[PDB]
Amino acid sequence: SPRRTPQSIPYQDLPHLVNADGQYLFCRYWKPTGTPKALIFVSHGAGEHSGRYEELARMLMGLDLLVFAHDHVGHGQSEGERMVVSDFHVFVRDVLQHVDSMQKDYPGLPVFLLGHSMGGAIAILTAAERPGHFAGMVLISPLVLALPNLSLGPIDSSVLSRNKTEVDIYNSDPLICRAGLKVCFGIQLLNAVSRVERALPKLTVPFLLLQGSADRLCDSKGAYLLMELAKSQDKTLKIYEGAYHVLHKELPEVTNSVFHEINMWVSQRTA
Repeated sequence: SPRRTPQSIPYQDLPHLVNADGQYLFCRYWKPTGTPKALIFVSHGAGEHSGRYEELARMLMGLDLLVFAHDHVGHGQSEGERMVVSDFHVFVRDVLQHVDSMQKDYPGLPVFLLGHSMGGAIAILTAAERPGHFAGMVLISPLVLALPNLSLGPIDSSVLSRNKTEVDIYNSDPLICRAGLKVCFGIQLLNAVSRVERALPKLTVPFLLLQGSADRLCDSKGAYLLMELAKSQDKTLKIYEGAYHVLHKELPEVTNSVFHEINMWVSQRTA
């Protein structure tokens, strides 16, 4: 029988890649009409998927950038047991495989990484594995500071965003895993934090860091440590006072600023 997404859709009727462990990863592309100026990979957070980046990717596409993503293992429309990973590195290995495939088809173009929460940690660890390979890194509230089938317990969805509509969209998306954090996975996310800490003295990639003051998931303290401990010569921090975790899904005031800020930073670093 043909390989299906956890939502019974055959992978042959969809854009995909097969990872080093023989697992199918669902892919997304936002290719412009013109000739692309640069490539940008979108790395999503824990529980979410690439589809949540539609508006942000459609903006970046407008700047003549080729936007590409994939749902991480055990997430969205990709294979694997929900929110489980053999080792946190699997995520980094799969991002590099996708980046290398795209670079082959578009040689000489600069590559950027855009990551949120877990996807932020993945982005950091990707750049550290390949010093001087990426043009820049954009980080929206990254994961930087802190019997196996046991769960931690569902989080209160109101802590995600102050925008009541966006919380409602989140709570009704079937591709979003709203179940609590798995203990096994929790151990992996602590490895990610420990590995991000050890990589900081060698992190040289230019970065833009967007963080909310009232984030109850990724404490702002971590963003201040990241700005201090990273070796990057080109590092910018933007704090959104009173804003929660999902900054690209926050109040219109925060969201429009976020979009413009990513627009200006990426545009300045392209030609």
